Amino acid sequence: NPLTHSTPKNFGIGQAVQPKRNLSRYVKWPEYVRVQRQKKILSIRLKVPPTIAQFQYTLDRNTAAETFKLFNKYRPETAAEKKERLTKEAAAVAEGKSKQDASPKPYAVKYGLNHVVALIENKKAKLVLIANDVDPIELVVFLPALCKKMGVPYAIVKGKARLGTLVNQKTSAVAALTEVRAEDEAALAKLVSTIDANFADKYDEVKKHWGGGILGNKAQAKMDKRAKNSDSA
Amino acid sequence: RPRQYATVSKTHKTVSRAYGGSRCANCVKERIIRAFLIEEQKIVKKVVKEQTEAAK
Amino acid sequence: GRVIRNQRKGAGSIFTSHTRLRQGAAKLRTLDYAERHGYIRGIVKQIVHDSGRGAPLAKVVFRDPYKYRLREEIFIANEGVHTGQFIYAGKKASLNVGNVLPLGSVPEGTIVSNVEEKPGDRGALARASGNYVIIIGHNPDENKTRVRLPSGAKKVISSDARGVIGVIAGGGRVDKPLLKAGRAFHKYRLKRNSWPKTRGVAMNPVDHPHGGGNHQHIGKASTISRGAVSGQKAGLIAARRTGLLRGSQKTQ
Amino acid sequence: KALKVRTSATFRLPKTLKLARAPKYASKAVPHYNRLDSYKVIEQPITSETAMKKVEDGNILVFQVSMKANKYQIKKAVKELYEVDVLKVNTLVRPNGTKKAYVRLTADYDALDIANRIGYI
RNA sequence: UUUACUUAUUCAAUGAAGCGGAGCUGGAAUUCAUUUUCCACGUUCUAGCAUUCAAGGUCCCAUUCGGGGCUGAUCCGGGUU
RNA sequence: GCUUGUGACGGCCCGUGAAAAUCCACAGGAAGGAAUAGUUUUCAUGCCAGGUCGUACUGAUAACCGCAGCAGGUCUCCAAG
RNA sequence: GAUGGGGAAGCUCCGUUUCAAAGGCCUGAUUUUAUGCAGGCCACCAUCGAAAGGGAAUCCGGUUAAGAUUCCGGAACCUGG
Repeated sequence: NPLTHSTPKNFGIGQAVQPKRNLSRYVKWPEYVRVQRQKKILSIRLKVPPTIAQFQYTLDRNTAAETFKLFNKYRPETAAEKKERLTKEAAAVAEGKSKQDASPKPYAVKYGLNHVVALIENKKAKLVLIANDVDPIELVVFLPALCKKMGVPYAIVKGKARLGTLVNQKTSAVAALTEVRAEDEAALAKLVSTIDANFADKYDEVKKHWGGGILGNKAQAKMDKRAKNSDSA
Repeated sequence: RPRQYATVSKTHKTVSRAYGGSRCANCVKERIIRAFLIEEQKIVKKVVKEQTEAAK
Repeated sequence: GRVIRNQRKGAGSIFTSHTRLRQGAAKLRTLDYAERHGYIRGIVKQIVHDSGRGAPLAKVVFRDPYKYRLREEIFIANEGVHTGQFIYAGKKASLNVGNVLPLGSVPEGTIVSNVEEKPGDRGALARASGNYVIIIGHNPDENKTRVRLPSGAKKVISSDARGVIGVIAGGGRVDKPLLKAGRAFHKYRLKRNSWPKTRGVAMNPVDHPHGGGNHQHIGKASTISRGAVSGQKAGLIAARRTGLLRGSQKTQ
Repeated sequence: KALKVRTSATFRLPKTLKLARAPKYASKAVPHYNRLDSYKVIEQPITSETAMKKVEDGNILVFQVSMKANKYQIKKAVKELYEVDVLKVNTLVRPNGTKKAYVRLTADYDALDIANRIGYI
């Protein structure tokens, strides 16, 4: 409506040098990026066995939230309160002279792979969380089989980093409750019911099932045009 | 020689048209003529295409 | 014995090509979006001599679709193209001399040159003076195209393989008697050190298998196996026939 | 759940922080003194008869000079020591490996007075 | 023995820019439930020019020297081809 | 006239007879800018500085190589009647 | 002929733009901003290699036992600031 004018650009072939478009699909990424992406792809494409891919069936987010609430109640000690209780115990050994009777029993969460495996073997663990992570997967593939052989409820949860956050490390790869105060036993039992429904009770069919065999979107479309309209329409 | 064009002023290195010390005057004339006439025939192609396509 | 001429050519110290005055490599434009969905227009600016090459070259100038600049390309000139001519390259380009089309888009009987073996190599076949391939059929299923090459061989190429329309210029070159050793000298001092050629029969036995003798003779069959090895391959290699060619060859 | 937008198809190094030097110990204990000061720059006058002729005539002093020295340094040293303004310095390397400087003073100063002040003639 | 798959391996190209699928919009076509499909989906008388997150349109902030988003330039998948 | 440079031309080639640093111009229209003084440091003048190394001589029937002050060999410029 | 990478028991070889996340030019920000930050620009990617190839700019007269387009006198030019 002013003097100002419209000059539309014809961004067709053979005229009007093209505009800046999003080219994230065509960038020459670095080699570590391509390694990890193609590693994801390849592990998806190949027929994975059953004992791997008994992972990939991690725990739902609501159940996981409840689980991590329960565990974050029974977080471990840190250096600050450890030094606090060390002071308390150095005092009590002087005044009370009561060794291993000043501080109460801790009900912390048990972590560490060798520790937790030994606990599972001696049947002292009441609930075991396992990471869908680790890359040296041999560290953790044998744990469902153990928990099943020994009668322990196990759950494959997402995040060794979650486990590390609750247990005051970066990564843990496992976590376990053996002892629990007489206030959360009912919650723990509810969790065990859900978890055994999802993981331990499905263990036979999961042991039978073979994973992977997935195709790319391009190849899947090629299949869905090839095998579709051989007799479809 | 090339680095003397830096010593010398600009009236020595350019004439007062568009494309002064770069193109000949007759070359400039040709490209002006060409520009104007092709930009007219562009309009003509547009309206011919419109009158043809809008027939149906 | 001693290492022979044909052996040490491969080390190629003084047998490298002489490439100073060559204007560049004759390459088709990179196969990109325009050239595989539409056409792109270019201008022939120069038609220029290329040393060590009887065929002339065309300096064609195109626009870059993605950045404001002019990208220049070096085509082999088809016979008939001229300065100030527009060159159209792509899938939807018209059938005119100098244009770069896919061999599926062209029809049968079409005469092309600088034609890709497989898409993207930017020209491999029918590139020397006077040469062309003929298209002699399409197989539109599996997008192939059967063609006659200047040797007489039939080949099957992708329909997406591009080819420039017409015959390459410089034809008639080998009709003229070169007529003197100096002209052969000047020919080859712009190509490589392949000239003059001495005969094995004329040299000593260390220097060649045909060498030696109280007469100039070979002594053994000059036809030598494909399974011979380097130093033993200095005649007619894997010769399935020999002698004056009589009658119809290209038997099929 | 959002993605970056990249107009180029090229990935280059992120220009991360270039942090500076902050050493816990010096690279060497003590700074070296000036390696080429004035008394190292001028070694000896040159009292050949040609040089004395040039003193009398051209207002030119002739000095033996360090091979590591240049014209800037020679001018600076002469002005510093003999309290003299300086025009053109010429230099050569002799066939014995020492440097020879022909220092031309300005018209105000008299190289012969400067020379008999230096002590030689 | 033959055949099929892509991911291993191999070849080639590129400043790893426009792949695959599905859609809007035109044409033919059969339509029998409104489809069943297919082709195109901005440049060809001229040795011209084509560039500065594109003008325009619209919504914000604020319009005070202005700045931002979307659309213009279809969506999804990020498998460079 | 001789030597040399240069120009415009002609002939020859299946031979058509280097590159890069470097300098300029053009296109473009970013940005900035009017008089109570602002832009021009491609006009004129004026100010300062210009480092390092080489530099003598022979260059050949005695200054090089040839065991040597060897009738040998060893690249080029100028060029009188 | 390095680098990146790859070969080779290894001394080392290939290769010089390559299967590499191989950098800088400016702008604003400004009087916390040192040079970061809001931005936009670019793509190529060592180095060596010619006192006869390319190349910023000097001439005269005089002067020494022996130096001179280098010194003296006079008259100029280029580059950088």
